[PDB]
Amino acid sequence: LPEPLPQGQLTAY
Amino acid sequence: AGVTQSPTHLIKTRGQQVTLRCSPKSGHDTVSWYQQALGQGPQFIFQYYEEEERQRGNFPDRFSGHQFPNYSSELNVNALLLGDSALYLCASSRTGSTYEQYFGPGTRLTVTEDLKNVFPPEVAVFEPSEAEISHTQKATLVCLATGFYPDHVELSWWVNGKEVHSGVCTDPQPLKEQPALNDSRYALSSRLRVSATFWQNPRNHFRCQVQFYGLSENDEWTQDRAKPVTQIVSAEAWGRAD
Amino acid sequence: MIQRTPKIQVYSRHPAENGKSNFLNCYVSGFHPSDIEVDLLKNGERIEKVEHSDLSFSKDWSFYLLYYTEFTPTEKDEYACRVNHVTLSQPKIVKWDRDM
Amino acid sequence: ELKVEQNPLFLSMQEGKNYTIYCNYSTTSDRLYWYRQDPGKSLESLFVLLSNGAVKQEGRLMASLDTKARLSTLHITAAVHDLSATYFCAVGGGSNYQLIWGAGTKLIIKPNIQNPDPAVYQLRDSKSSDKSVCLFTDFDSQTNVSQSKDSDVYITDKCVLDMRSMDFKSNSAVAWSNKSDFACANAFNNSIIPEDTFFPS
Amino acid sequence: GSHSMRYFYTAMSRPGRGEPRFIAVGYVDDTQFVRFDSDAASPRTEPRAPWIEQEGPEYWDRNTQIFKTNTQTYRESLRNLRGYYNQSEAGSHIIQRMYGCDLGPDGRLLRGHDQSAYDGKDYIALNEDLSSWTAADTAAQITQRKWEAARVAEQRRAYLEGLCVEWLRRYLENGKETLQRADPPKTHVTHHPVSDHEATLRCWALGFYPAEITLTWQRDGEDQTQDTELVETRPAGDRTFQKWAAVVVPSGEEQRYTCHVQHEGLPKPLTLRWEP
Ligand SMILES: [Mg+2]
Ligand SMILES: [Mg+2]
Ligand code: NA
Repeated sequence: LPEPLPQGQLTAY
Repeated sequence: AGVTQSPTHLIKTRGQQVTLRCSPKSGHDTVSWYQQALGQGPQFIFQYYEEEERQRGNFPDRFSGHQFPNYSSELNVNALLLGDSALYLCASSRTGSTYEQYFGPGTRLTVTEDLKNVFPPEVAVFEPSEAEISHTQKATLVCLATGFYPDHVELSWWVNGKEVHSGVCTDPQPLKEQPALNDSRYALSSRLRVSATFWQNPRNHFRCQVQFYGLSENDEWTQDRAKPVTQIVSAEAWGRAD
Repeated sequence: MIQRTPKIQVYSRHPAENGKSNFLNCYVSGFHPSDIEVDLLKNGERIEKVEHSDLSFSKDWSFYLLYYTEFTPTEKDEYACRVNHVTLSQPKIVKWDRDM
Repeated sequence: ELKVEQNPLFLSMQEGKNYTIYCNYSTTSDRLYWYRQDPGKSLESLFVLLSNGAVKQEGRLMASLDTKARLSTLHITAAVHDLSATYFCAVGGGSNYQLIWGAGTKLIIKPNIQNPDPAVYQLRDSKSSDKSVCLFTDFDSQTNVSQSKDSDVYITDKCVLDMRSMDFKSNSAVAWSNKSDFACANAFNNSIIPEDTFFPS
Repeated sequence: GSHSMRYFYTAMSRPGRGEPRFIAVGYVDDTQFVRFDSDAASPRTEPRAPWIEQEGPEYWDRNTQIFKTNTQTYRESLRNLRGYYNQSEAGSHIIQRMYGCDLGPDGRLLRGHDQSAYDGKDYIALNEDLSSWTAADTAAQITQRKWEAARVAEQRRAYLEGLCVEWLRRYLENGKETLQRADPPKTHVTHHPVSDHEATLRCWALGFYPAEITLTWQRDGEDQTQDTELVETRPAGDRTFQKWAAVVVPSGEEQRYTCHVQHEGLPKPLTLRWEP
C-alpha cells in the first residue's frame, strides 16, 4: 500500500 | 463545510418514491450511503466515487444512486416498502487519504400504510410542586409531548427566550401510548430543574418547544382534522411566587 | 550531469531448443536518463509483438527494463537487440548468442 | 464472511469509574472505526485504527487494535453521564468500500447520588386541572423504575439532569394517567423504591 | 529474513514535450505488484501480480488518487529543484524516490527506508532512526527544512511502522504460494575452448527467486575475484532470475576449478565443477 495523502496538501521537495 | 444531508425527514406511503441529497465534507470526494433501522447497526447501500457506483451492499434496484461532478450525491428509493423506514445516512471520505469518514445528520424516512396515521404532538407543561420547592429548595417543570406519530420530534426548553441545556432531561426514547399496535402514537417527557428562587420570580418565562417533522404542504389530506404538517407545538408558563 | 550508458543482455528464458517456443529477452540496465528506445530484431527486422516491463531503478539510481517476446529459435534465425540512448551516437545492436 | 460483533450490548456504569467494551471481527481489517451515536442523532467519529498495536486516546476514550486477536477495545476512563450513547464499531476488509458494523454497545453512565432524597411529587398543568403529572425524583441511581400494570398509566424511565452551575445531578421518572382513579401515592407502586421516599400532603 | 516492500517513484520533466511524467511501481521483495503511469489515456493503477487482483474497489481508487496527487506534487518538486540549482527551463530532469520497509519479527518494522535522488545522485534520505534526514548538499538542505517544518519524518514513520508493515504481511499472506517459496538456482558448468592453451568455464544459475545470489569461481579453493567475468543478475521474465560467472582457464587444468553458489533457496552452499 503506498503512503496515504495527508489530510492537507502534499509537501513538495 | 462538514457532511450535509437533505431533507430532514420524509413521511411516505407504500409504492411511493424518494430522493435524498448528500454533500460530502469539503475535501471529500467519495460518499457512502447506509440504512439504519431502529435499534440496529448501519447497513451499507453503496459508495459513489468519480460519478460511478463503486460497490453495492445487499440492496435492490429500487435503491439507485447518483454522484455529481462536484462530489455531491443522491439516493433514490422507489416502490417504498414499510420495511424501508430507517435513518438514511451518508458518510464521506477523501480518496487515498488518512481514512477519516464523517457522517451527515441523516434523513429520517417513515413509510406508513396511510397518512391518516400521522399525528402532531400535544404539548403541556406542568408546574413545580409546593412540596418539592419547600422540601428541596429546587423546582422541576415537567413537559409532556403526547399523541404524536411518527417518532420524529425535537423537544427543547426555553428560559427567557433563550434555549437552555443545563438542568434539562428529555426521555431518550418515547413511550408507545398503545404499546400493542404497530401504528401506536408516542408520548415523551422532559424535565427542567431550577432553584426555587428562580421559579419563584414571575418575571422568568418558561417555554417547552416541540418540533414535529410531519407532512409536507404537498401531501394530500382528506381527514376531518388539521393536516399534521411539520410544525412547532409549545406550552409556556410564568414563574409563581405563592 | 550524470549520464550512464545502458548495459545490454540478450538471452532466452529457457535453454534454446530449435523448433520449441521460448521467450527472447533484452535486459537494458545501468542507464540514466530514463528515455530509451529498445527493439528486438528477427533477421534484422523489428519484432512487432514486443512487450516490456515497468520503469524501475537500482540502488545506484540507474534504470532497468526488460523487453521480451514469444519466439521459436531455429538453426538459421538470427536474433538481436537494438538499443538507442542519449549516450549513444547511433543505435547499439547486440546479436543474441544462445550460449550466453 | 467479515462479521463484526461488539460486547456487551449494553453497559451499566458508575460515574468516575473505568470500563472496557469489545469489538471482535472475523477477517483481516483494513480499517477499524469507533463511532458514537446519541438518541435520535447521527454518527460521530471517534477513532480509526489501521494497523496492529495502534492505540489512540481522545479525552476519556482510548481505542486499541490487536490484529493477532482480531479484537479492538474501547476504554472509558472516569466515566461521565455525557459519555452515555451507543458506541459502534465498523470494519472494512478486502479493500472493499462496504463496512460491516457491530450491533453497538449502549453506555448507561449513572450518577453517584451523594444525598438521596427519594420523593414522589404532584405537578399541575399550568393550563388546567390536568392531567396530571407525578414526578419521582431524587433517588439513588440503583433504583429501577418499572412500567405499570395499568395500560392507561404511563411511566417514563429514569432520567439524569445536571444542574451544572450548582454541580448537582438528580434522577427523575415521570408518571401520568388520564383516569381520575390515578394518584401519586399509587403511581410508583410496582417499582421497588426506597421506603424512606417522601410522599407529601 | 527479511521480507520487504518498496515503492519506486520516477518523476521526469520534459520541456516542450509536455508536463512531467510520473511512474510508480510497487515491489514486495523482488516481485513487482503494481504500476502507475501518468502517460496513459486515463492513468489508473494497474495490478502486476496475481495475488493483488483480489483487492476491492477502494484499493484501486486509493492507489490511483495517491499517484495522481503525487504526479502534480512531483511537477512542483521538479520546478523547485530546478530553482535550487538555478537550472535552465530547457533541460530535462529526474527526481527518483525509493521508500519502504523491512519486516522484522512479530510483524514489526525491522528497517524503514525513504531515499531521493536528483539526476541519479543521492539528494535526501530519511535516517535509520526514523526521525532525521541527511541532505547530500546545500539544495537538499532547503528540502530538509521544508520537511522538518511539515513534520514529514513523523508522518513517514507512522506509515513505515504501521500501514506499510501491515500491508506487507497481508500481501505475503495472499501470495504466500510464491512470495514465501524461495526458488533455488538450477545450476551447471559449461566448457567452451578458446584456444589449444585456454578454455572458458561458465557457471550457470538459472530460475532462482529471489535475485540475491553469489556465484564464485575458485581455483584451488582460492577466490578468482580478479579475472572472473560476472553478469548482472537478470530476469527471466517468469518472475525468476539468471546469472553466470565465467573464467578463462589453462587447457587440461579445468579440474583445479570450482564454482561456489550461495542462495536463500539452497539449504547448504553449492560446490560446482565441470563434469564432461
Ligand atoms: Mg535506491
Ligand atoms: Mg542516440
Ligand atoms: Na532516447
